[PDB]
Amino acid sequence: MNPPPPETSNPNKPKRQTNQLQYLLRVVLKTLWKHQFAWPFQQPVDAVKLNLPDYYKIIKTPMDMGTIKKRLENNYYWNAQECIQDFNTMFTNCYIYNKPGDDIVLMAEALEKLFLQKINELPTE
Ligand SMILES: O=c1[nH]c(-c2ccccc2F)cs1
Repeated sequence: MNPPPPETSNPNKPKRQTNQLQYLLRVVLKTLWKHQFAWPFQQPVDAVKLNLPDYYKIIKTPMDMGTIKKRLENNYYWNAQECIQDFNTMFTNCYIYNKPGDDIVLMAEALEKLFLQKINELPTE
């Protein structure tokens, strides 16, 4: 069974646009999205479709790149660090729900490396 997906808007949360957040969407997210290992992470985990009935018994703060993309598009974040935290949550969730060496973990490991390469240097404000 699936919980509601994470919010992509929140009217009482303040919005912001920064050069770094623009970069996270245009360069970081959009490039990672095209990687051959991106597909499992392009939408929230569907526990019914993927037959993972224990997924949300284990993962209590789900995150995916579809959600991140919508958050960036809606200027949901206050700063780049907040967005980076969502990417890190996504990767960590994968390591938590699975085990070292699993195919899905190998995919997350590769994406995390590419992610770190890309956020090593961000534009200046
Ligand atoms: O920890 C995660 N597993 C998956 C997944 C698992 C089985 C089949 C397809 C998937 F996207 C996405 S994230």
